[PDB]
Amino acid sequence: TKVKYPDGFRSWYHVKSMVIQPGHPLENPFGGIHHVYANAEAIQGLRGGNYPDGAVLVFDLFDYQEDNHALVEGKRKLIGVMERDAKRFSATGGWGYEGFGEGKPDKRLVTDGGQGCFGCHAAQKESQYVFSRLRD
Amino acid sequence: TKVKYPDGFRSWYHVKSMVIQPGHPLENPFGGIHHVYANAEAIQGLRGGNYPDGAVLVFDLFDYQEDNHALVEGKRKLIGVMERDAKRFSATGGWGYEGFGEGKPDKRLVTDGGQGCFGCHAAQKESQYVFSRLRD
Ligand code: HEC
Ligand code: HEC
Ligand SMILES: [Zn+2]
Ligand SMILES: [Zn+2]
Repeated sequence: TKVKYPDGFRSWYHVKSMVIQPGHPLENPFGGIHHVYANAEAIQGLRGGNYPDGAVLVFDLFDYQEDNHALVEGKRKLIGVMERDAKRFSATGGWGYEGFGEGKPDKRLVTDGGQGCFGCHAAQKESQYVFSRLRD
Repeated sequence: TKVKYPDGFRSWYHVKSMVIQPGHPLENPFGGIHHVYANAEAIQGLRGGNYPDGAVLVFDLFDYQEDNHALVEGKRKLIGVMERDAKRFSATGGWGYEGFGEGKPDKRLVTDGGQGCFGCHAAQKESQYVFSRLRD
């Protein structure tokens, strides 16, 4: 019961983006420009429906470079993945959590069954462990 | 001929993003966090093919707020649109250029037939006048 690498995630629905800069509490390890993506099943859940099993959310994290009052996307640091399965991932609230170093399928990062990821996302119990909100 | 409003662009392919902060040359009016989206026809040109008629690129521009060293997306300021049609938009190199204030269909920003946008995009004549490049 590993989380699947979310192949083709780059062509999913772009939910939102955020920049975390030096100084911010999450600078380590979430510093950079991040983009959130969702497959069709996650949109149902994001829209106010419930999350079908098979819903995947992706946090895509880039380093950035300062270029004359512009922040420009550099190298991918990692992707974080949440994969909905109420039964398979019941231990961390129905979502499996995984990280892939630099987005690579072979650089699995999570060593504790997702407990560490889950400890922070649990703050969002009432929105089903998802921080991002859909926007227009 | 008017550039058509690109309905549904938000569910298109996310090409890339960039932040333009106060002091950048493009600050006025392109300051903020922007995301580039491309329809299926535009992806063909991005991938090295010719841009077919009906290709559409969108520049989606948000204001942002700086909050404890995070940049957080606020309100949409505008979208910029490029619509491909070699015949109808030959005057501006085969792309029609339009701005929609706040992303609303009824707030057209361009008043000079697109020559102002074309004047700068012509620098990238070699790339069919598109600055953005597909990244992974
Ligand atoms: C707090 C200390 C966190 C830890 C540890 C982890 N995550 Fe997280 N995550 C956090 C915030 C504040 C957000 C919202 C970001 C935004 O732009 O709003 C997120 C987001 C995600 C997402 C996108 C879906 C969502 O919940 O908004 C995914 C797919 C995600 N996170 C996965 C993830 C994994 C796999 C983690 C451990 C390796 C992990 N997160 C840790 C806060 C925190
Ligand atoms: C230089 C002074 C510019 C003027 C005037 C206009 N644009 Fe532009 N545009 C510019 C750059 C450097 C970029 C790339 C930004 C990035 O993230 O790399 C853009 C981008 C676009 C896009 C996205 C597709 C692409 O070419 O990368 C669109 C749809 C776009 N611009 C439209 C547009 C319109 C409608 C303009 C006049 C209202 C316009 N642009 C002006 C540089 C400049
Ligand atoms: Zn900083
Ligand atoms: Zn300066």
